[PDB]
Amino acid sequence: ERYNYSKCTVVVRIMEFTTTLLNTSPEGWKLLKKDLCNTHLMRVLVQTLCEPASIGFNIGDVQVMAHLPDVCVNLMKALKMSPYKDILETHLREKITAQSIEELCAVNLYGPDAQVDRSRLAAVVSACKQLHRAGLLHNILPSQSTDLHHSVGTELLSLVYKGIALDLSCKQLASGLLELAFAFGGLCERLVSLLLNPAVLSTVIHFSHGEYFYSLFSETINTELLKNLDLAVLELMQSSVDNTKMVSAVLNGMLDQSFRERANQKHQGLKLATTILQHWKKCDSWWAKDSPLETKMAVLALLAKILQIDSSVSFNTSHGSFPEVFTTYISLLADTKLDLHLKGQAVTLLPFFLEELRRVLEQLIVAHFPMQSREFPPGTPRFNNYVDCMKKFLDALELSQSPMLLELMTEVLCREQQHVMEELFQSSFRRIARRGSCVTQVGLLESVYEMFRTRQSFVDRSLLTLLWHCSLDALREFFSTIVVDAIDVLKTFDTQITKKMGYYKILDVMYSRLPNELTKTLIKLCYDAFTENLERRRLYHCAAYNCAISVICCVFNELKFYQ
Amino acid sequence: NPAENFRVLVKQKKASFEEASNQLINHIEQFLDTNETPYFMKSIDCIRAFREEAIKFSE
Amino acid sequence: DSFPQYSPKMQLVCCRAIVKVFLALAAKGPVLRNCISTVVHQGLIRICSKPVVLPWKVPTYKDYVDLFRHLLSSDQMMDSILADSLNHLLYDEFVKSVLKIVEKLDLTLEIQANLHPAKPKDFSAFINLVEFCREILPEKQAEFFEPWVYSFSYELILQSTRLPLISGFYKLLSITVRNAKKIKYFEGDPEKYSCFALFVKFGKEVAVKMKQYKDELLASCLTFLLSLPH
Repeated sequence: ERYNYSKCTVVVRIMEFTTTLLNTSPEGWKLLKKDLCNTHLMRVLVQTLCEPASIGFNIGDVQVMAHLPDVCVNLMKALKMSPYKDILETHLREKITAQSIEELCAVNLYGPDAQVDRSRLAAVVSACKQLHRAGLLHNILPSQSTDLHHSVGTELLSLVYKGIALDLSCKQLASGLLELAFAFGGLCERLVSLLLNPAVLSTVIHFSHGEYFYSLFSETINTELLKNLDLAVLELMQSSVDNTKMVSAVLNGMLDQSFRERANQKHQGLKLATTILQHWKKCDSWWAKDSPLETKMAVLALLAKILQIDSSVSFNTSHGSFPEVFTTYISLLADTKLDLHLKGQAVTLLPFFLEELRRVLEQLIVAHFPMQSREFPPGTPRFNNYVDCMKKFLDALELSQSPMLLELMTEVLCREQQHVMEELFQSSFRRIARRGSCVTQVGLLESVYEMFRTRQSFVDRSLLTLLWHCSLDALREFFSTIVVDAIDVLKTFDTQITKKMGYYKILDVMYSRLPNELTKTLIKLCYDAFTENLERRRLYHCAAYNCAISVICCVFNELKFYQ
Repeated sequence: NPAENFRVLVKQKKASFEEASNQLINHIEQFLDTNETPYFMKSIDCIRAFREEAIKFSE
Repeated sequence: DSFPQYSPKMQLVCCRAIVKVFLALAAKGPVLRNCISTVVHQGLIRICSKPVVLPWKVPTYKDYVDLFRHLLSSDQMMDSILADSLNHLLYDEFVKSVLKIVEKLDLTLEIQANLHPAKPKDFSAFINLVEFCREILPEKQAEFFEPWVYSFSYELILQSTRLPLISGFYKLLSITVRNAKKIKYFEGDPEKYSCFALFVKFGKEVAVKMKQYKDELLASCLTFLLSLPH
């Protein structure tokens, strides 16, 4: 063991120095490499790199072997910038010229039958991938007679097909030959074509095979196949008329992969998703009464993943394909044959974005329930759809918290008391009032004011949260905004007094928060309104004096309230 | 939405169903506080359906 | 996630239902594999996501191992269902999940001979998985691990090279050597001799490096070692 340690130490030192002899001494001093003359290195270190069984065995299995791949690539590139690149290419050619695979296609896989053959296969796989990383993709390779190297794909397909009617060791060996296939460029289109295998399984169960062969290494296979960004994907979506499970699967694979590959650049995946988004309308056998309802929510979900992955601002307005896919979404909205649940998932994607949008909003929200949900008993499937749907609406708006959606939703709940689960409604209101920019919150306030025109239940079902959890900058600036909007509005009769109550309930809190120059004027302008001493009269007294209690908070809080 | 509920109820059991009559009364009148005409058109459509359903069998 | 916080009665009902649905999805091969992979992966994510405290309410790791025991002892229902392998698949996919998740661990840290854990959440995940597997590993043999132990020892030695600050390495490898000498991986295959040499080199180098280590670590280091077979 110590002797092999010394051997390997010498080997690494001398081979690093050999790289330098190519690198630190370029073609100008390649004659110093000629001092190696015969360079038994060319015939022994190649063995060592392809098989550490040639430095002994590299027993101990330490950092040096993990260093072997990158420094082997280093040495091979140094040879490439050295005149001996052809010499070493020939050397490895007698070391191997795809001779091994011609028989190692029959290593009796799918079980612990013979594995040392698989061990040597993995070693040569590693050597081939080092060559690939050292630019020796097809140079050292005796490239396929065809332009595409079937010599991996078709054998892998046949074995993975027959040898089941599994082994994770065989799985990682298949992965290794997969990277070998990846070293063969241009195969991507062939992999696309073949991977659409309708060949059903043969046993209890029967299902097409190529899909599952992909799924085995789904992520790596997607990584290979999507180097062809969309051309292969375009070819697929030509053929995706019947099968989407394959294409949807590979979509989500690279979708969550663009997520993972955000550390370097997600804009690669962003470009890919945007491009295929453009390349949507070239196949539209879906999203209408032309695909399975299953497939309809499937494309729904895929587009949802796209919308999440790209910035929502990207194609919330016409940015290219935003018209096409946006209109598809609009169709899906009009595609009202959904289950109310499915309609809720359709809703989830609305905050991604112009009046036409609001118009479809109303024409959709109408078709759920006229005014009441208690008319639909609890536990009825319709009721459960209703409650999940209002949950979806609450969260989607909470995301968007646009004044429009907000008012639409309030009008929806402004039908019956506690029929859209107003507790969660107001909780979302608390969560959005704290949320949103001051300008956004104030615009929400303008919306609630205008919809203020029982004639009081409107504001009464959506006010405390705005009055309380919006920041006292939006709140203060809206106070300044509606100073006059309240001064004027100071001044059959049921509607009038409902409006008066709304004024009570708006004005009290905005006083109680903070106090410009119309102070005493406004103080009189409110007390006179209170000052008076059917049940609307009791409501008058209570509301007016509560507002008076408010207007005591910062002024006339001491004593002697100008009697 | 329950409009068609009681509509199919009356046109399956073939009775005047003054209870369903009051149900559709609720369905149509629910506009006093509401200025949203879409409710009004939906409700008039459903009550036209119930008008011809009254025409149908016995009411 | 709902399984914890249960009393034993409905907790047992839940585990029985879990094994029943596991068999049901097992009937669907591709569904079996994809479903089990995903659920075990994410469940382990949640379990290791459990935080702890320096020495209804927060759920505990302590219960799910009992579910795994039921997994290993769930014949009483699968026989009846098949009337109108199990632990094989359980052990397999558990190994897959636990190893794939160990691979994730990013364990940056500093000293500020002090120590500054820069990935404390990763530390919590690691300790959670250590505790759970130690509640898990001891029963089952290397029957569906012995092929794995090679790559295991390998990658655990690797992580030691990265960070030689994990008592879990020879924790798993303590139960591993237990199972190996239980099956006598030693016989005086190339994997056999190579993996023997792995044991030898790893044990020797840690046995000399021990001098650098401290309490609750160097003690874990010596326990870590002494498990190593004759």
